[PDB]
Amino acid sequence: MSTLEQKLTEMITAPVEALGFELVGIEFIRGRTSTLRIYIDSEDGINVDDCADVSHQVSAVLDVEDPITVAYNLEVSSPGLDRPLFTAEHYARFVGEEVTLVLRMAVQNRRKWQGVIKAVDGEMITVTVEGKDEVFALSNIQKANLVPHFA
Amino acid sequence: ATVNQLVRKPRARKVAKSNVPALEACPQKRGVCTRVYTTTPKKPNSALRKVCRVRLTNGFEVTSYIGGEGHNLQEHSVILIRGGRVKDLPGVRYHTVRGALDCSGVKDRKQARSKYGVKRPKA
Amino acid sequence: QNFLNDQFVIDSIVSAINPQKGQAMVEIGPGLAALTEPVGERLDQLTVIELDRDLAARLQTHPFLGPKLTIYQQDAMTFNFGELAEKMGQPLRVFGNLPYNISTPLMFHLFSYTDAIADMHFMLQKEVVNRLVAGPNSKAYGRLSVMAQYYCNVIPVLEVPPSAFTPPPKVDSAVVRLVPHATMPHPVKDVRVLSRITTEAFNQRRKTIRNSLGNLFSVEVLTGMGIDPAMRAENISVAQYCQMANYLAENA
RNA sequence: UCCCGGGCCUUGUAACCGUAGGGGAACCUGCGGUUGGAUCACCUCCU
RNA sequence: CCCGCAGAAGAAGCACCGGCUAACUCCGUGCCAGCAGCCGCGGUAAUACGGAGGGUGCAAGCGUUAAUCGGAAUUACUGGGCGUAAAGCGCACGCAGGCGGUUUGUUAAGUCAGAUGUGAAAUCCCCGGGCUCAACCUGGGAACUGCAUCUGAUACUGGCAAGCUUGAGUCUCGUAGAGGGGGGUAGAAUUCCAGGUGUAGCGGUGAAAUGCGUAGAGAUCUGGAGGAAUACCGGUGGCGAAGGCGGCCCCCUGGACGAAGACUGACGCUCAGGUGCGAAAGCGUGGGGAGCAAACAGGAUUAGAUACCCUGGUAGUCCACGCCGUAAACGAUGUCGACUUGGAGGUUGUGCCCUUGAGGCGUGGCUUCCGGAGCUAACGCGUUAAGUCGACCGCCUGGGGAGUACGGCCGCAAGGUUAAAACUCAAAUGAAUUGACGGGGGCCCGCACAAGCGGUGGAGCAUGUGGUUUAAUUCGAUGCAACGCGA
RNA sequence: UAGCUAGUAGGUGGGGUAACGGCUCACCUAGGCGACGAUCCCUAGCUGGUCUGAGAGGAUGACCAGCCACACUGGAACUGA
Ligand SMILES: [Mg+2]
Ligand SMILES: [Mg+2]
Ligand SMILES: [Mg+2]
Ligand SMILES: [Mg+2]
Ligand SMILES: [Mg+2]
Ligand SMILES: [Mg+2]
Ligand SMILES: [Mg+2]
Ligand SMILES: [Mg+2]
Ligand SMILES: [Mg+2]
Ligand SMILES: [Mg+2]
Ligand SMILES: [Mg+2]
Ligand SMILES: [Mg+2]
Ligand SMILES: [Mg+2]
Ligand SMILES: [Mg+2]
Ligand SMILES: [Mg+2]
Ligand SMILES: [Mg+2]
Repeated sequence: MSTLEQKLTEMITAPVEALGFELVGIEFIRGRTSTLRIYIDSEDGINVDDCADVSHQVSAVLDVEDPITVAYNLEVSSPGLDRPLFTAEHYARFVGEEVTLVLRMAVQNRRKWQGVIKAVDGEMITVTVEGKDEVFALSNIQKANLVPHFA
Repeated sequence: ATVNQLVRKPRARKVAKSNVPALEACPQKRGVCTRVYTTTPKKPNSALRKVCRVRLTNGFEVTSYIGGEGHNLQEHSVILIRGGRVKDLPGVRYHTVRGALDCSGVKDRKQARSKYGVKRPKA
Repeated sequence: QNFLNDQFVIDSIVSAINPQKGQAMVEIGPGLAALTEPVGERLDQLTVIELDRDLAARLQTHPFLGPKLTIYQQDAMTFNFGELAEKMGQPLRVFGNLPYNISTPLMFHLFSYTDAIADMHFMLQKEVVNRLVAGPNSKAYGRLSVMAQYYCNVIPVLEVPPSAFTPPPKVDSAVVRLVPHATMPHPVKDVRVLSRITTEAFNQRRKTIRNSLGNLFSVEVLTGMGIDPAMRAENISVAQYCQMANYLAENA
């Protein structure tokens, strides 16, 4: 879930890349507040302080040209010790590694999963789901997380 | 009502939980920062809040507030936490301790410094 | 009347629709530009009906959209979707949002075109959607949900808070998708027999079906079909309802 | 009487309960009971 | 432990300073973000942020967290509530349980008094002693609320025995009443059928349409059918546990109140479980179906209309026999008993006086509205208490989550019933005060209108403003309440 | 968490202990227990005391003293006062 996800990505990319940091994930939730959650990483490291910097920057540079501001707040984050992940290249870094997935397809042989990444296709994640193996499209998934082994 | 009712059923004085239960009445607890992040509170609210998801030795994982200035603090790092409520934030009932086991003192600060984990200036 | 307001759920709906060429797509009720634009964008070209001729002018004159769609300006319940399925080369994807008094009619008109429609994708109010997908043994079940589940497989897509709408209602609402069965899992001799069996039953839903469908069939017919006549109308699956429909039709 | 402001006393201004059913809505309808028959609220101070 | 020696020599920090809460001002700072127990602090000074000076507190410590009790009477034994804030079971009967008038004897269980044994020491407390003091240690006492046993005491309570008539209750005679159950029956009324007379309309709405009629409708007369309900009396009125009960007559039948005695002899009250009654809706089985009418169907209306309108219409509504078991089933007010200013009615007995007939003195019962005291958060309640109190029962313990989950029970099914918690919030709530209310509604007022006069609005031109144009057309005023205006 | 229980409850007789006793065994009776909460499940060693509290209460049982239970886990039994 996001507004104008590419526009948002580029408006966020400008302070992220000005700081030399890297984007990972963008996600929004709608509820008691409605709020935007940014996953950033930099392999030298992301401290709380690096989040503080990029967050004060986006809190200015997005707000002043917001396409929407309903109930709004945001956070910026390191992607966790169990990490959310979003693209073929992400799963490809992590072939052989345990994962959980939830999908836009919602059907028996349940499209809610625990998996170990088997291989990556250009359109799909192939994965050792339930100790079986199966494959799910990058478009037919909707959210995924990696090394859920770490609590 | 009647004494006869009170002997038939005595006064049920209520129980109450620890409002900070993931301590199990330990005065502090240790954990690891499963993720760390910084939030604006609201649309006009500029005061960034610094917050961590942290898993304790007892296998609970909970939110805790990061008071004061920045740190090394990053996901493989480890933290001591204690009771304390951020009144404006939802459910944030645990403060991280300044000058704890993986945690720096606020080097600059000259006031209240025994809160902020920082030693007397070396003059 | 309502149309959506917030980009997060607009984008969620238009992305969940997955609108691309290789699909015979047609909007109905394009409404506010904000939710018709992303679907008219992702489809290289798109068909649409608007009921209103003034909004049809607003959108047909919009250079994002008029050059990128083919546009129709009439009550969709007049509209010959079976010919549009021929003109679009394959059975249609029909989708959008509306003031929805017309909703009950929409479903019947869509079902008049179960051959000509590949799928339907629409926003609707919480109670009618939960009814439409309701399991046979529930108070949410009943005659219209029976006919819907007879014609199509039916699937909730996502659910939306009331503050999301431009005039925000009091009422939460969900987008739902549904699929005319490629072959009917419940083959039926006629649908009018279903429609009247279900209305008689649900017009009498508090009494035993001996005192509902047994006003027409005998108890020995019902038990002969394997059905206990002492049940209530809201115990009864669409399977045995279509079995009753076939029994009515073939014994008449 | 009216037409314009004022000064002045001051109101032509349904909710639910139980239950049963419809069902774009909050909702609509039937039965019978109750009356609890409507509003909404901003710029500082010591003896 | 004492003694000698030198030298201030070797030895102070930590919180906080807006209020609660002792203790404040400069500085920056910009809502950068910090600050935080709570209330909350802040942009241009911030006594609340960060820094400085200054101050307050506590001190070899000082702060933070956690945890228990406190505060919290906030489970209310002491020491709380339940009309509306949370809370009186929809109602009743009744078992267990609790509680129980009055007089005399008896008992002595409770109870009281005294004794005796016991209640480990330490701890606690008091009074002492000892460490230089203190902490600490220690003598002696007190304390150990208790338990057991013995001994008395006999008011009260309990037991036992005896009575008593005031509570309770039976009887005799009346009285009022939609109390209930059962069975007949009547006059209106609607619809329907059968004619009869008759003829172009009817019907419906805002208007329409759907509808009905030339096969005669509609209308109106007669005759018949059938189901339902009781115009009026009828009431601020009666009966009923409550739910409820209304044409009339009969049949069975419940309760109540008064009268005047007579009789029993405390037989009483309350009531967990239990049992039964219990509107409306719905269900079960079999009838009935006039009128009405969820659903449904069709015509209209509307931006849409699912509504509101209309023409139809099933279930249902009715009946017998089962079930459900809920209602704002509310006096939102548990049951029973005693007491405590008045006043105006209503209704229904009764006594005495009636001069009769009206009257007028009384005197029960029921019931309505005022209102004193008192009570109450206030509203209000007020001898039919929400006053003053006694016995028992029911129920509540912040707001949501939620009367929701789950389990059990119950139900034909609906559902009922009993009933959480996580989780989440700093409220949620009752009454009442003052503005908005406002939509007004009325009182009204003035060259406001009306009644007059003279204008302005057309002409030319003076003059302002605007527009436009210019190198510049300086600038300000721009509906009253700017525009011959600053000038 | 509503019913519980067959050496169960009681009896006789035999056996058994240092001692009484279903302690146990034969027979015999049909008891015994529980809404004055048995049964069942969770949680806990107990107490003098300790902390708090104006008190009543509430909390609690570290240290010290008394009692209890346990000794790698689960079974027994020898010896001895
Ligand atoms: Mg009633
Ligand atoms: Mg002060
Ligand atoms: Mg109270
Ligand atoms: Mg209340
Ligand atoms: Mg009551
Ligand atoms: Mg007595
Ligand atoms: Mg006596
Ligand atoms: Mg019936
Ligand atoms: Mg009925
Ligand atoms: Mg329930
Ligand atoms: Mg002129
Ligand atoms: Mg100027
Ligand atoms: Mg000016
Ligand atoms: Mg002038
Ligand atoms: Mg023996
Ligand atoms: Mg106290």
